[PDB]
Amino acid sequence: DIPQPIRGDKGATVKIPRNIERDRQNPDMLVPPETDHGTVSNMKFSFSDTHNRLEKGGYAREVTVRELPISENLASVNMRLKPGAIRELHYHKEAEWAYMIYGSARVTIVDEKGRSFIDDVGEGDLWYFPSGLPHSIQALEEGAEFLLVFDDGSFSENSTFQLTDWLAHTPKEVIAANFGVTKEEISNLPGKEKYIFENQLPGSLKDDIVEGPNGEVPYPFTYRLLEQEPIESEGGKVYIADSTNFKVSKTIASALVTVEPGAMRELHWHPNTHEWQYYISGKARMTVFASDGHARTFNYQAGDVGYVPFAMGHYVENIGDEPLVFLEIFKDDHYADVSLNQWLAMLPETFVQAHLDLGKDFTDVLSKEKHPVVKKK
Amino acid sequence: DIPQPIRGDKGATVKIPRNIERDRQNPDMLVPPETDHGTVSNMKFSFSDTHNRLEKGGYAREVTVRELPISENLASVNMRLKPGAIRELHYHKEAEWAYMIYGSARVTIVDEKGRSFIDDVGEGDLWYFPSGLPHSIQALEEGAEFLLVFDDGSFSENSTFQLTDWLAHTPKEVIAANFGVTKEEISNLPGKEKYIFENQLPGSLKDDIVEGPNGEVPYPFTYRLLEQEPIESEGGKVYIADSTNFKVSKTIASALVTVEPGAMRELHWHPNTHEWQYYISGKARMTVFASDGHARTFNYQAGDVGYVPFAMGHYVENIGDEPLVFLEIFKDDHYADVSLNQWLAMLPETFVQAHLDLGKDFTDVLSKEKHPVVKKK
Amino acid sequence: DIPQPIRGDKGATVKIPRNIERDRQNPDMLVPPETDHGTVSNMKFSFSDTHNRLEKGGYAREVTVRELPISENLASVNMRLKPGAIRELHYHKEAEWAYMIYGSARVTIVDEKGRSFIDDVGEGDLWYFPSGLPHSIQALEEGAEFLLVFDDGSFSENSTFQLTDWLAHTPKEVIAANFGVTKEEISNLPGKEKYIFENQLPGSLKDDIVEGPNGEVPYPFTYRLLEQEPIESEGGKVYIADSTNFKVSKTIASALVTVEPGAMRELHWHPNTHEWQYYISGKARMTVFASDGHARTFNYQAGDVGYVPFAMGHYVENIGDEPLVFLEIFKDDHYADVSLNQWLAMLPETFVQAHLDLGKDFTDVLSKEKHPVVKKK
Amino acid sequence: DIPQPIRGDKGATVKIPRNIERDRQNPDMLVPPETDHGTVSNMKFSFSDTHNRLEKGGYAREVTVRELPISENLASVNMRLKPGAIRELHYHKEAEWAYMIYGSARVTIVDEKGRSFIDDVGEGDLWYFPSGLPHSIQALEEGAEFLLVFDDGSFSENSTFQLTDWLAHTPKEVIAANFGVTKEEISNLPGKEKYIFENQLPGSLKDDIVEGPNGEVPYPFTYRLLEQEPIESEGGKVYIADSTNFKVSKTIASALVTVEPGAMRELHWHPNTHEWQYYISGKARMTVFASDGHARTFNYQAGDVGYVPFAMGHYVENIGDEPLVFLEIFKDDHYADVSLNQWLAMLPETFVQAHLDLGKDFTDVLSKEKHPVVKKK
Amino acid sequence: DIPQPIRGDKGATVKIPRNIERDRQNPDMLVPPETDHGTVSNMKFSFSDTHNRLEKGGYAREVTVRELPISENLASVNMRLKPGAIRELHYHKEAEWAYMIYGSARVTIVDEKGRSFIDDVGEGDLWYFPSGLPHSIQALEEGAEFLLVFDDGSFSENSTFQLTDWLAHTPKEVIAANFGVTKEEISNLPGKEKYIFENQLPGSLKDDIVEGPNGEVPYPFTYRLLEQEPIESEGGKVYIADSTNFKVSKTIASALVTVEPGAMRELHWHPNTHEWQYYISGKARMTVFASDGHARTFNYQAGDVGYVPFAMGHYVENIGDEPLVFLEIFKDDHYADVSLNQWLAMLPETFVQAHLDLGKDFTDVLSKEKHPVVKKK
Ligand SMILES: [Cl-]
Ligand SMILES: [Cl-]
Ligand SMILES: [Cl-]
Ligand SMILES: [Cl-]
Ligand SMILES: [Cl-]
Ligand SMILES: [Cl-]
Ligand SMILES: [Cl-]
Ligand SMILES: [Cl-]
Ligand SMILES: [Cl-]
Ligand SMILES: [Cl-]
Ligand SMILES: [Mn+2]
Ligand SMILES: [Mn+2]
Ligand SMILES: [Mn+2]
Ligand SMILES: [Mn+2]
Ligand SMILES: [Mn+2]
Ligand SMILES: [Mn+2]
Ligand SMILES: [Mn+2]
Ligand SMILES: [Mn+2]
Ligand SMILES: [Mn+2]
Ligand SMILES: [Mn+2]
Ligand code: NA
Ligand code: NA
Ligand code: NA
Ligand code: NA
Ligand code: NA
Repeated sequence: DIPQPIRGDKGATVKIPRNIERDRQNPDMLVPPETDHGTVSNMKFSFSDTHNRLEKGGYAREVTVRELPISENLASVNMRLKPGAIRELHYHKEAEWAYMIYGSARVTIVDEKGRSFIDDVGEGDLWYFPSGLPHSIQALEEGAEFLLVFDDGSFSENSTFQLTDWLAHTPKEVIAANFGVTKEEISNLPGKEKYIFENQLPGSLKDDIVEGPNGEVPYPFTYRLLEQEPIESEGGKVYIADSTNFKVSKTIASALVTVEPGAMRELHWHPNTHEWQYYISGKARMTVFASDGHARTFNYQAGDVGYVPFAMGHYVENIGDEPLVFLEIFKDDHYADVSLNQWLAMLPETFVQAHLDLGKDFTDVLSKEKHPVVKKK
Repeated sequence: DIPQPIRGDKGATVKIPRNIERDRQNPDMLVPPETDHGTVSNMKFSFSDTHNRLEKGGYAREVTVRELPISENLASVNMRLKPGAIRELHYHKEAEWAYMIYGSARVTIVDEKGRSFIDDVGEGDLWYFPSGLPHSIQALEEGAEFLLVFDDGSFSENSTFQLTDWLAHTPKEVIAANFGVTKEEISNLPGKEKYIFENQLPGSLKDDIVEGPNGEVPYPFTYRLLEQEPIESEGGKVYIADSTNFKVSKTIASALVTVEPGAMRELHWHPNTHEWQYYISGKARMTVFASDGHARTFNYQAGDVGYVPFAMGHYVENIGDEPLVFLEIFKDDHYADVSLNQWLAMLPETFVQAHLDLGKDFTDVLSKEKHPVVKKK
Repeated sequence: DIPQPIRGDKGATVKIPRNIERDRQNPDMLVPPETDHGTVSNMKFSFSDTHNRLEKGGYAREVTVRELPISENLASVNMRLKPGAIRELHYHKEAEWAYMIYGSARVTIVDEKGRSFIDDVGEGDLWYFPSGLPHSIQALEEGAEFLLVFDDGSFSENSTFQLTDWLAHTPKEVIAANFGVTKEEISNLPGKEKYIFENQLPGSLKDDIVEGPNGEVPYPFTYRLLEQEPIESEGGKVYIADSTNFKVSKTIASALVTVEPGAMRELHWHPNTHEWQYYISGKARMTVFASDGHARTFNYQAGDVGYVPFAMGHYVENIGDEPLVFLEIFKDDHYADVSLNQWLAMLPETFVQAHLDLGKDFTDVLSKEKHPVVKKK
Repeated sequence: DIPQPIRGDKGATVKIPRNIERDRQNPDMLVPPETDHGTVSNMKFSFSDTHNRLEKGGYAREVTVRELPISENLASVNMRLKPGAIRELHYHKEAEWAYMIYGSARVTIVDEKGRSFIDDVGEGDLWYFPSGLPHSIQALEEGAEFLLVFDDGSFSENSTFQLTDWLAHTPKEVIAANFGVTKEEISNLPGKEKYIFENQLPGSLKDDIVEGPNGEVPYPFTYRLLEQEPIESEGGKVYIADSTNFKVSKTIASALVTVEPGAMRELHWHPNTHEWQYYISGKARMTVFASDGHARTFNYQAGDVGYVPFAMGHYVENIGDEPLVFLEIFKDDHYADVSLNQWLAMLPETFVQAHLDLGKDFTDVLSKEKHPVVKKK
Repeated sequence: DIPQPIRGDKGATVKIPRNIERDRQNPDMLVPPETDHGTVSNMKFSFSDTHNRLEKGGYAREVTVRELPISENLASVNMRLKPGAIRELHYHKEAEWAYMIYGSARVTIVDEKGRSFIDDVGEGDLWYFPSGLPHSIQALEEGAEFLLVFDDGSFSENSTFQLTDWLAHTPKEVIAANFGVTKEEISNLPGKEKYIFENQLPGSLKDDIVEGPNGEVPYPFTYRLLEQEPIESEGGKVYIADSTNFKVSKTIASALVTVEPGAMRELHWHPNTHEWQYYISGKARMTVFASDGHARTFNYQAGDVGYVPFAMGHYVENIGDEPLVFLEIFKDDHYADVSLNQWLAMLPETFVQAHLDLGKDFTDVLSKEKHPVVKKK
């Protein structure tokens, strides 16, 4: 039950003190496929290996370019809110995309024309807040836990502007002049940020809707991803949300992938941009093919972030007994992939045979229809 | 009448030789608000602190990233022309935006389809010359003084291509072949650039219009900013020109702001890009809130450049007895701001109260209409 | 037995699928000290989270700037050799430092004057190979497992030049001319690299010494670290090797630290350069103080790499029941530290009291002698 | 009395609102020499244009690469302390050099061998604290005001580690273990930094000297610059301190220059590194010659920072009625200059004549002795 | 006689218009060795492919990082002077090293203590001018042509400060004050640089020596390379000059290599830094081995610059009927190489046999003495 880095006549037993628990989580890294080769950047990081900021009302932990340097364009926060607790009104330079994993929450956003959008989001729903637009989150009666993705990997403390922090660092006489009140009237303003704070549960959504002289926002900032019809194939399902259906989501394209036991996200690549991954549940392995005979295999499980640099070939195999559920995230205005199977199926069979040194028995199995998740025979 | 860096029981008298004239211009820097905190980049530079290039016909001085390093994307020239004097036919890699502060001038531009645009510009008018399109300026009978803004902060001698400089560094036999003339016919070409040169006043605009086989340009390269209806609020006026109304101005969005004595440009931020400022007249202070409890206050007066990095919160207060007039410049295709007041006004009042630890007496003063310049009570 | 990110009235239970095994390894990251604050880069990475290259004869895995981006100046390989197995003759652009954790090995090196050094290294011994000098490793009868440290964090496949790889990519006619032999005489050269390969155990060291016309090397390339007298203090021992005693080790300074249960490497910083850490055995926590009120705590155990950026304050506490053993590595020609205790002990007591708002009862405990590892009372 | 940017038939009157006070301070920038040409970076910045941090006990303001981007390698703080006030025990990644302009202070420093140095510094004295060594400043009965120079232009809040800040962000149980005390015994530690704080005047220096088991420091960390014999020439004096006489000052070389009215620091350049300048008193102009026909003239007065990039030719002329006093600072282990006069004096006269198209009447005035400050005839 | 890119059954005839003259110069690039592989940067550039600056008195052309981007640290000028012509008094930020290929010249230099050095240099002699020290060159009765090497690859117009250019961009009143003369006395100064200018031949060297009050320079700035005893081996000679024998040459190490027909500079690498090459005469090929199975072969002839990045393996084979003469240049304080032959000769023979899969017949030919240039059998 003690694994060793041995493959046939290659490798040897570990002779120094070691981390057996981590080795058991990484079987394809302690003993990689013999087809791996060459230097490839790290493509895997666990939220469990990050500092958790604890507050009255919840917590937040992040995986950024300071943890996973291959991911320069995207960063992520795992945030948790207790029932009624508020993530303080704030904004960022980055656009923010979110997936609700557990529970439910009410969000607010106001746009640059002064129009307000207030909505409740449940498990499987998304939101997207464009760069610089101010927003808040308040958990409902079950609390909430969700994944935030920001479209800059350097996301840091310097990215986020909190309402009470701004006011605490503005001269009181200027605040008073701004609103037409006296300094005495604003003397009870907080002296520092709140960030996350406890609060009574709100009332019904309909009671919170604020009417305004500038009308309704043209497009909603939330999306019910799991209410859409997925792409179904023999081994699982894919739900896609990008700017073509979730109209406001102009800089983030996303897919939720479910892979049954014994199934795999097929060999494919993305012709548009890098892939950022979050593993919601289950256990996987992925080989990233990096060109020029370079390839490296990684293991993932719940709580891990993954990455596939622009156009590298890859697959995602379920290596456990439970369903594998993960997100594919892209900094682009649409989702796009090329399927290895479909590519070859759409070429003259003798041309494919000339490449692969295989016969009609192989080209006969190719499918001109794309099946993103396939089931083992 | 000698100011000292003392605020209550903090600070002390200056004991070394000092610049009292500059200290008097910078009262909120010698004695900042107690709400300032932390390292913030310099956001202020005076044209009076720059080298002035003097020529027969006028002068030019510039504030670039070599003077104000926070402004990497935008640079500016203050240029002056005597009556009739010509800024030599030239082009740049950068797009050029201009505001006519004093006097009037005739501009020419030819586009990449060979279409010509010639127009007169007066006080309060703009022009915008897209990258690489060749142009000239000639002052009319009052002379002219104007502000140029270029959409690269590294604007330098290497950005600008002058007609006579190009010809002076082209083999004479090639020039002759290009035009179908002899070398003798071009022997009087200048041996070096002119840049700015004296000239007789031109005739009437209508006599200068050149008709061509390629027709008129589809959109004009000048704009009468001060002839537009401004946004009026209790303390001043805002005139906006961006690509939605000044159609050719695709990379520069602008606003001219006037703030009466006792008034202020309200607390706001820009959700799209950095703000570059030029102070035409009057005296101001601005606090820039940089997130994570960082804030710094700056003083400005006529001839100063200011800056607000992308999405930082700010206000601009008139601290003098005369109107304050300044420009807000953005490298983007539209102007956008979020008002702190309007943001909070469009949220449920009890939610705002929970954030600010203030009551209904405060939320009752919030306005759902945006008022960019407010008047002190 | 299921840990939760809860500290008093802060934090909450985890509601999404999670990595409980990693959470148990990182108790001070799931529940940090309340004294932590602010954004700090990741300072921790496990060799168990890396791809292991398996060969006939052993294995090698690496932690580089592609895994741990804060460590730009230093990278490391964990290498294992079976009895008699050879790490092929090679050289690198980087200098190489090594610590023998398990077993023993014979090394060779030849310098730029053609002088050879051949020696056996056992547990607790070091070697240092200057940049560009060619070397080899061959394990003896117990095999060997050791830590290599290279003085560039970007250490990659492109850093290392193998004997047989060079020859395989040199025209055969040039090799033949170089050595004065025929192409037929070199026809059996390998067609690709070996890297690590199995081999019979060598004979006695004395039989391998090669005499040469250029004499002996002036300084040895191996060092018996654990044969030196350590600095002993109440809670452990420190063995230092830098260029002042291990003369050739000009770019790497090192210390082996042992910390008994209930003891800690005291609060200190390094005034010369960054610290790179490898945890040989045991379990630790460290808080890195990053200035300006920023601090973050990390957990470490056997197989982990740590890091402390230049001059940040830190301590290393044993949080387990077994001894804690780790290496402190520095890219410099000497080891240097400043002790917080010794610093304060060497100042006037009333001056220290004025800083700390503590009395003579505190300054009486300060020690003017440096004790690098202290024991809890 | 209103200056205009007019030189003969070049330039014109200013027609827009302007800063006449700054124009009067910058006569050679409003009206440059006709020999100036081309793009040259800004080489001038005033401490009066910076934010002043006010505390109980004094103030501090800084000029860094964020203000003066040409100065990437050096930054400076103007710091003021009231009588008895303390600049809190701290250290930096950067080396620190200082010149005492007004008053006097006591400094402490402890080195990496635990040796203490405590000394009083008066007007005209220097100190130098090597990178990472911890130190403090306490003003004596006159207070103190001084110039600090740090050998990295990016000097920021993140450069400096304060004693009480470190302790406030260290777990109390770790502090207690570090010193062998209880948590109750350290319960009164400050919760945040002090930075600068008021304190009673100290006793006599001799009473503060702390004896230690590690002996005295080998070289002193203070230097009496104005007690040295200066280089005297017809128009002023130069006092040099570099690592050849102020032995510890390995990364900063300095000169204090005094220039009488009607005198000038002669035409020269530095063959080793960039020059950073601080103007203590008086009024100057300097032309920087940047090669390839580029040159720009700058004005300076008390409180200004100047700069001369590596090897650019320059002079510093007194343009006022009082003595001109300034510092020349270099990030190097020695001071070096080449004098234009001495250079030409040491060449064959007919060779110099062939270059300059001048005769023996000119070469007869050249001097083979270097005179750094010359007096007008 | 028309070469084609065909090697056995690989390659094909060229079907498009082509440069047959260049193909004939590059036989090992049109048809590389089959042992070449992979992407390798360009390592070859011809002075004949550069712009030649022509002046009255000579010419100058350069190969810099703008031509050969792999060479970031070193750049070179081929300069020619007619009899008596002068390269104008000047200095640079870079150190300058030179090899006299044709003719002879007189150089001057003055150091930072005002000491002068004047000397004549002939064919095969060197000079080295440290950074920032001012110098001149004047050809004697045969004229001169020489190679300059500067220790920054970005060497450009902005690197060099000319005497008359500096004076032309300094206010006349400042020049007059600097020297104690009137403006009328300097009215005939040149209005622009000379750079290279014609002049009468100088007198005898002894008549030019300028005596000074500061004594003689401690070390000479010229070196007679070809008067030294070379390393001789069967196929050629190597003359080395670095800071250990040419004492002032602290940043440039050099070797002049002569390779007879049928000989080769042996397989070796440099453990210290990059190699920069200039081919004085003859024809060569070199394969650069770049690690990880990458290698590329280049052709060189008179007038070419070559390069070998730090530690890459290489050889230089004479592929013509005349001697091959080239320079090896290094930015370091010493020359160092490792010989492949000597390396293997200094190891146990059975250990080498185990690596190469060759027998005693091969290890018997290895030599423990280094022979830098070997002759084919
Ligand atoms: Cl206030
Ligand atoms: Cl409402
Ligand atoms: Cl011509
Ligand atoms: Cl016409
Ligand atoms: Cl061959
Ligand atoms: Cl032997
Ligand atoms: Cl505690
Ligand atoms: Cl004591
Ligand atoms: Cl003059
Ligand atoms: Cl003489
Ligand atoms: Mn957010
Ligand atoms: Mn994918
Ligand atoms: Mn223009
Ligand atoms: Mn604004
Ligand atoms: Mn090695
Ligand atoms: Mn340490
Ligand atoms: Mn300090
Ligand atoms: Mn100087
Ligand atoms: Mn030169
Ligand atoms: Mn070589
Ligand atoms: Na990073
Ligand atoms: Na800059
Ligand atoms: Na990296
Ligand atoms: Na800067
Ligand atoms: Na280049």
